[PDB]
Amino acid sequence: KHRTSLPAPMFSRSDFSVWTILKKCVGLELSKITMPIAFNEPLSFLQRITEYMEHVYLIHRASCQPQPLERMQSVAAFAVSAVASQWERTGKPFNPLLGETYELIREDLGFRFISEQVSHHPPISAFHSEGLNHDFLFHGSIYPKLKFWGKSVEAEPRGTITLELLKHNEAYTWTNPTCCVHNVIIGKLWIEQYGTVEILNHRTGHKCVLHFKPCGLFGKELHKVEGHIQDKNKKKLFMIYGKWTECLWGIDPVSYESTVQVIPGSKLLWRINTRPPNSAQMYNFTSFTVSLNELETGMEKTLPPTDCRLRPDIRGMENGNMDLASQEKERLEEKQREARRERAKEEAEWQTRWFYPGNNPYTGTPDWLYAGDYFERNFSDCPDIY
Amino acid sequence: KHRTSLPAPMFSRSDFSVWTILKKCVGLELSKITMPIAFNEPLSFLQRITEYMEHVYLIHRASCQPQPLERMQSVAAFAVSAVASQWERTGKPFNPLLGETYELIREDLGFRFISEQVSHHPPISAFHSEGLNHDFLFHGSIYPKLKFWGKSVEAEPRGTITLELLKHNEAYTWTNPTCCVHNVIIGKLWIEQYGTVEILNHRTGHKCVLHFKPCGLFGKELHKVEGHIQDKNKKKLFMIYGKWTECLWGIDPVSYESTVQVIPGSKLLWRINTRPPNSAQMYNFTSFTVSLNELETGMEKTLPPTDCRLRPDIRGMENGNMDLASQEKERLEEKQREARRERAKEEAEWQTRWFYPGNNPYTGTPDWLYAGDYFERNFSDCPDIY
Amino acid sequence: KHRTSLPAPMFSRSDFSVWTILKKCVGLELSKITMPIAFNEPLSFLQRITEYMEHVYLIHRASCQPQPLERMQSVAAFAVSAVASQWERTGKPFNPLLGETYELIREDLGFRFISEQVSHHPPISAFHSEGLNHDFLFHGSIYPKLKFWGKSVEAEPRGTITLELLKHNEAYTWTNPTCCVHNVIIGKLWIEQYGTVEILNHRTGHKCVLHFKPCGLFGKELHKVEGHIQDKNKKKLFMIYGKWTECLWGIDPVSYESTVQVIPGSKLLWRINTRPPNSAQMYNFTSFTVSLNELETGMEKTLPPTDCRLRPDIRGMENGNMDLASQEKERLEEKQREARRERAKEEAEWQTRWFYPGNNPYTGTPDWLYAGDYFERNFSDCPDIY
Amino acid sequence: KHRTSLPAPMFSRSDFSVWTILKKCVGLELSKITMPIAFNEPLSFLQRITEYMEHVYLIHRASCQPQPLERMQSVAAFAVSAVASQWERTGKPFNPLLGETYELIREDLGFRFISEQVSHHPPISAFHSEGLNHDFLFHGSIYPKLKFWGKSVEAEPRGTITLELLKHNEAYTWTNPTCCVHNVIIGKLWIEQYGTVEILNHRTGHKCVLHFKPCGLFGKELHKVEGHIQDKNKKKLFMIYGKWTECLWGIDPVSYESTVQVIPGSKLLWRINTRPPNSAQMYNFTSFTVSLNELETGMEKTLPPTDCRLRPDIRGMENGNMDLASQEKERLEEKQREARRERAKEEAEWQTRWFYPGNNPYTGTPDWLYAGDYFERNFSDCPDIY
Ligand SMILES: CCCCC/C=C/C/C=C/C/C=C/C/C=C/CCCC(=O)O[C@@H](COC(=O)CCCCCCCCCCCCCCCCC)COP(=O)(O)O[C@@H]1[C@H](O)[C@H](O)[C@H](OP(=O)(O)O)[C@@H](OP(=O)(O)O)[C@H]1O
Ligand SMILES: CCCCC/C=C/C/C=C/C/C=C/C/C=C/CCCC(=O)O[C@@H](COC(=O)CCCCCCCCCCCCCCCCC)COP(=O)(O)O[C@@H]1[C@H](O)[C@H](O)[C@H](OP(=O)(O)O)[C@@H](OP(=O)(O)O)[C@H]1O
Ligand SMILES: CCCCC/C=C/C/C=C/C/C=C/C/C=C/CCCC(=O)O[C@@H](COC(=O)CCCCCCCCCCCCCCCCC)COP(=O)(O)O[C@@H]1[C@H](O)[C@H](O)[C@H](OP(=O)(O)O)[C@@H](OP(=O)(O)O)[C@H]1O
Ligand SMILES: CCCCC/C=C/C/C=C/C/C=C/C/C=C/CCCC(=O)O[C@@H](COC(=O)CCCCCCCCCCCCCCCCC)COP(=O)(O)O[C@@H]1[C@H](O)[C@H](O)[C@H](OP(=O)(O)O)[C@@H](OP(=O)(O)O)[C@H]1O
Repeated sequence: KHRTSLPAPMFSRSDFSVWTILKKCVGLELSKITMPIAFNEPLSFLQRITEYMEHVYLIHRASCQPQPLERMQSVAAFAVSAVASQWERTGKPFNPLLGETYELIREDLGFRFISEQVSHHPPISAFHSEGLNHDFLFHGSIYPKLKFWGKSVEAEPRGTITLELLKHNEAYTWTNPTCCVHNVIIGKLWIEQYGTVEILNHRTGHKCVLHFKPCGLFGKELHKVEGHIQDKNKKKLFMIYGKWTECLWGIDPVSYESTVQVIPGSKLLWRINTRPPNSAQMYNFTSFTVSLNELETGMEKTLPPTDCRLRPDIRGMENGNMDLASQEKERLEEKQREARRERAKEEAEWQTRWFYPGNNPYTGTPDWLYAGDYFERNFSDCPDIY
Repeated sequence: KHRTSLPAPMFSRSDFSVWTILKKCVGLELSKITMPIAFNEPLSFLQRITEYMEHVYLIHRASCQPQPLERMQSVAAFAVSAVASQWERTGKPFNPLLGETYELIREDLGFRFISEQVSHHPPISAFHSEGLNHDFLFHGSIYPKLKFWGKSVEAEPRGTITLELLKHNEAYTWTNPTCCVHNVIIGKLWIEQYGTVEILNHRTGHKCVLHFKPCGLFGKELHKVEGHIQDKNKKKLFMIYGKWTECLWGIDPVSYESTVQVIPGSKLLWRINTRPPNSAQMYNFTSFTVSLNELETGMEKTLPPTDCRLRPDIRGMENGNMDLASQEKERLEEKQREARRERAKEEAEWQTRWFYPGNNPYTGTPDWLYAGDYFERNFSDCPDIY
Repeated sequence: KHRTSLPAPMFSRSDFSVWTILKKCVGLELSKITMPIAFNEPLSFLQRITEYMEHVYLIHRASCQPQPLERMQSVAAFAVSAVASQWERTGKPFNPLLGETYELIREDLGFRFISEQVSHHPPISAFHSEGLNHDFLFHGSIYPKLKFWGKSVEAEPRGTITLELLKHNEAYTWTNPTCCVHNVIIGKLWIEQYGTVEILNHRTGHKCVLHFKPCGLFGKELHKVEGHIQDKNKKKLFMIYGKWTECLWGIDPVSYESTVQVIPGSKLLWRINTRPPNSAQMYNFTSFTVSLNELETGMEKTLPPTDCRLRPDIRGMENGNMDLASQEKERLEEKQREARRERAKEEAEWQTRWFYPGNNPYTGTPDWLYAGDYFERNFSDCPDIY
Repeated sequence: KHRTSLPAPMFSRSDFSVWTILKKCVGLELSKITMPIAFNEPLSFLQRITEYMEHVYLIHRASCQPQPLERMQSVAAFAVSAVASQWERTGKPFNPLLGETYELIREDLGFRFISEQVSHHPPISAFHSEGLNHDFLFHGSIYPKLKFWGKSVEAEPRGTITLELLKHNEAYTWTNPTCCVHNVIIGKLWIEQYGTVEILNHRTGHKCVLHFKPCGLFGKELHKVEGHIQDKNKKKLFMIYGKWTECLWGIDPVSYESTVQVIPGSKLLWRINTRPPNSAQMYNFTSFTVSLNELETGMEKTLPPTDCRLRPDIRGMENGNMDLASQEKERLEEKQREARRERAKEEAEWQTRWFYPGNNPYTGTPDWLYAGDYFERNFSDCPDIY
């Protein structure tokens, strides 16, 4: 009736994987497959998150708007502006060590920033930023899930972003879209962003939906962003459109019915900053990106021993010495693996210095909350990671 | 104030990718990176979808239940049973050629099946199956998105599954969870399934939510499935729990409050079939899997020229000759690439023989609908793919 | 005048090799680069040397010739016949373990053979064979120096071959030509032999010069052998010509002046044996090659524990199980490396069981002489290598 | 009796090589395996030969000695000095294109030099140098046969070196020893030289034998050179000893019987030049090596279009731009392969511009003789290779 077996037995009745194939078929026995330093950029991922604050003026602008509709327009413009720096940025930020931290104080911009690499398996980065004029709280946690297949590498920054406007007693939450790096095998590396972003005003019911459109057939929808701002009863109040690599516009639904085409009567929500001319000769950094890993004058007395400005492999790549930056990275990672074994032979879990596990008080999703008192600078009992 | 440049220029001011690194650093210039045949299994992905019909008795059982609650219990058991065959199945089914088809008629099981490889970039497989006693319609489309990173390969079978119970004038829709293949680099290849499945009864409002739990820390939640069946007003009517590698149980919410632990008063929704003893020596096939690629007596007169039973590379691997199966696969793929160029130089799009693009009439999601009249067997104007 | 420096410093002022390039540029860190078992053949190199005895009838023929001229004709035919088995033999014999031995007794052919793997760094194989009728002694040592570049792999069997004709009180010495394996990268693997061989009769002054011609432009000289036999005063007495893959002819210098063209009046010195029809399905073995690794009935009681008939990885490949033959080879080599470390931590040199270092008593070249008393079979104090 | 077959058929009855294994087992299909530019040095092999003239003062010294014994002492010192520059030189000179040339005129040293890359398959470099005071002719041809196995790469500079002392009407011929580059896989790259060199005075019968000793067990014979100068009747007249990385001494055989130990009464034949302090930061070049690829002021009017000072890939590496030097090398080689195809489709052989095939008039060995009239600079009808 129906056959019960295959004509011949399996060609190889052995447990075979990649490492087994390389050992038996070719002569290569492998001991480690890691990320070569060439694909990196002189930048910690903790500092990559700090680039969200480049457009902090949109938070200042949202904090001084009277009504919730105009605040969401600036909150949506800020969330879109946070991903704009990825354009032509094909270098991968360094995977930060467990216990790594980064602080940034900018009096001229009205915020102080603190981030900590809170986990390694999986890599989790918790960040907190508060306004220096009692205006906003900006915090969250990022698990960057990298996925690769074909010609492209997807990077999904999983985690909840939280923006708390103090002077209005409200909070916004959303998630960043997926970043895609094409032509990683052959061709010119180029960046794309797609996904759906939903910003929720947790005391007014306002919700802003943003569709980062993937480039369709032949790429006619490249970088296009289209969305809307609805109220609590799903009534659309505002139409949003543009490109995250250029500008973001807004218009009322009445005029909506009546190479970004710009409808008359629309108002600008955000426009991308022009990059400095030395950007391409600088890993495509922005002006705000170069200031991130700068060791300020007299900063040796205030920084904790876990600030990535002290990290040598990033500093070595920044100075152009790949030879020792590759060896320092290998030295730092072996020390991190070595420190893990000792923490396992004594059955002791790793302690986070500045953030603690908890639930986001607006969505219930597990999050990494800021514990406070980082800037009183009690920097004993810190990890020795460098 | 803040520095405006990096101390040294970029180490390499050249557009570098993987192919460039291999060419300049090592001596290897590459022309093609494809999937080696060793990781494959003597099975088309069109036939991999046909394994959903192994537990068609659960559809027969659901079709003869009077009330919608008991039908959803068998529909949920059927959807869970469709993924059960993945256990210890670490071989990859062949990527079917554009225009490839597969039919399966089983009078003893009460269904006839037809699938067609409707696209190649991206790979899309449309399938349709109807009951031989005017009882059920089972169709859908699958885009298997493979994603790899670290030690594991994720496979997300994107697409909407549709089950139409004719004698009850209702339809169910859901999506299959993500399959994960661990230890693809080194170690023992093993399978896991996680995600959230939602089955929707489109005329009663009944919704069954199923959580394929990922194995947590140390793997205490391995293969566990937990869910519930709620009515139109989100009132939970039934509690579901078990393992997709063993059995699936059900219980009412009253007794719920009052190594699968089995609560007294629960009833079995589904139990996995035992595999034949020659399974491990058979690419871990089930009894239903071996019958898929069998060329029946006299089948040469009814099959179309695009049925994967006629496909030579699968047949060569099935007979144990990797040498010609690898060459036949390379021959078939070059012919498919060659056929694409001619279709491009004449500016002619590819025509699908048995399925057509459309919208699913229950969710509005773009789908691939069955056009009918496959089994009248008018097999001229078919593609020449072998 | 003349510049004293280069315009720019070195691109990389680091000590870089192959292992460093793979680690820094690609993600691969290597721990071992060895010979994959696919290129091997079910045959120890100790048994590869035993194939010299396939044409022992030419030694029997030389031993029963009255005059030294006709004996050199058969000694030259024997030396040429020893390399004839390489034709279409592109599999590499197993690198024998330190202390490995191989014996072959053939009463029907009139010789008993013994070989021992006397060194590993470098690999040296010493062999001795004596006639069972007090007629000849045949011994020597082989260091196979493998050299690779481009498309081909050269194999130079360094070492002095010694043939002692007892009933004539004379000895012959010579060296085998270089074997070349073409198209090891891409194309069809094929064998070639080139070099100059000089056979010296140590009590008559007779010298036979043989030129294994390399295939010239377009390969018109493929496999051609041309030489002569001169007396003590360099007077040429005999002309030799033919192909080592077919036949070897001889003619006097008078008729020489007056697709092997065969001059009338020439006489055949040697003709190659026809291979059995199952040769190509047998790693291109000869009939004499298959009998080498055969475990005779009752041979378990006479063999030493170091005879490669007991070697499991060769036996596993011979039975068609590459899976365990590759693992047994890896197991045997680790044990050999492990045994070397213990011999180093106790500052003890390795002892050879059956051969001892010495000088060849006919050329003064360092050689490996046979110590005798192998066939009294005192097989305690043998190495444990398997 | 003796078995006639193997228990199981061959594991793979397919023609398999390296390229086939990589394609079937791994996913890599290769199209070209070449030498990566990292292992190179800013230096053509034609210029590598010119470094023989660094110690031309030893030829001047030999030309002004009255007796043949003292001339051979300086000829032997010159031949040893020609290989001394290899110490710590682990970079490979560029493989020169077919038709490439290099000239060097040094009035202050008393010679003009000309070399031409006379072949490509195999690579052959013919060089000629004559004294500017009618004193010496120095010419020859070099086929550098590179052979690799294990941890080391051997380089045998095959070819006959010829030194003609005009004012004494005699000629010397010899061959350079084999160069070995250890630890090319892992470890520190270091250089060794071994072999036997025989210098023959073709009108006096004087012969100087030089043994470049390979480093023995633990390397106690590293770089040691030991030899002697015998007359026509093999009577040893002079004893030579030292290291080719330091100094070379000489002593009469009487005092010979009666960390280089220096016997009292010995006289210095040659001492190595000290390298400039910037040598290690200069690919370990000597002072004479940097002047080789220098484009002199006004040299644009006298050089032929085939002088490697005009070669761009060497110039690009010399300026520190590996990016375009690798692309220029790939561009130059494709043009050379392209030029070969056209020369084949018209059935036209390649013409050598300045050297012609012939026999060395002192040994009869096939050589490449200098045709003269290079320095009349009739540089039309030259190849277009750049
Ligand atoms: C343009 C980019 C292509 C190269 C991909 C770049 C590959 C990544 C390169 C990594 C560096 C060196 C590789 C060394 C690793 C050895 C493993 C080789 C695996 C293979 O390498 O990796 C893939 C791309 O997926 C990757 O990520 C695979 C990542 C796997 C990493 C190791 C994991 C184990 C290997 C396989 C996993 C087995 C588990 C699967 C089980 C799942 C079900 C249970 C080949 O792709 P695929 O299977 O989809 O093959 C198409 C197809 O053959 C089609 O038919 C097109 O045909 P068509 O368009 O001509 O019509 C083609 O097009 P094309 O190559 O001409 O461009 C081409 O795309
Ligand atoms: C157990 C499996 C590990 C091997 C991964 C297996 C890798 C796949 C093997 C393919 C076959 C041969 C590879 C040939 C291809 C050459 C490219 C090499 C890329 C690399 O190979 O691929 C990865 C795994 O992601 C892969 O898929 C990468 C796929 C990329 C394919 C080619 C695409 C271009 C290459 C990079 C893309 C650059 C674009 C990125 C841009 C994104 C932002 C804009 C290394 O991983 P990673 O970056 O996360 O490195 C950790 C880390 O170093 C950690 O620190 C742990 O440290 P720790 O646990 O010791 O604490 C470690 O652990 P471990 O290795 O000891 O196990 C280890 O996991
Ligand atoms: C047909 C076979 C070619 C492939 C060789 C096959 C290479 C072996 C394959 C091994 C498996 C995978 C390789 C992975 C190892 C990475 C190292 C890559 C080194 C390279 O791979 O290895 C060679 C062949 O020498 C080998 O053995 C090298 C063995 C080295 C092994 C590792 C040792 C370190 C690497 C270099 C040593 C550096 C030390 C040198 C110092 C000496 C002086 C002090 C390329 O050859 P080469 O330098 O002579 O390059 C010509 C040339 O470029 C010409 O110009 C023709 O040009 P043309 O005829 O077109 O006119 C071309 O012809 P073609 O390739 O089109 O056929 C082609 O032959
Ligand atoms: C230190 C350097 C070792 C790595 C060699 C470096 C290898 C070159 C690396 C190239 C770059 C990447 C390789 C990719 C190419 C794939 C082919 C792999 C072939 C293999 O790779 O290449 C060799 C070294 O010969 C090479 O040149 C081979 C060049 C071949 C190139 C491609 C040609 C086809 C491949 C094989 C040719 C088949 C034809 C043979 C036929 C001849 C007879 C008719 C392994 O050596 P081998 O056979 O002698 O193996 C010993 C042994 O296993 C011993 O037993 C020691 O044992 P023990 O000392 O522990 O006692 C060990 O010692 P160790 O490795 O621990 O150091 C170790 O040396």
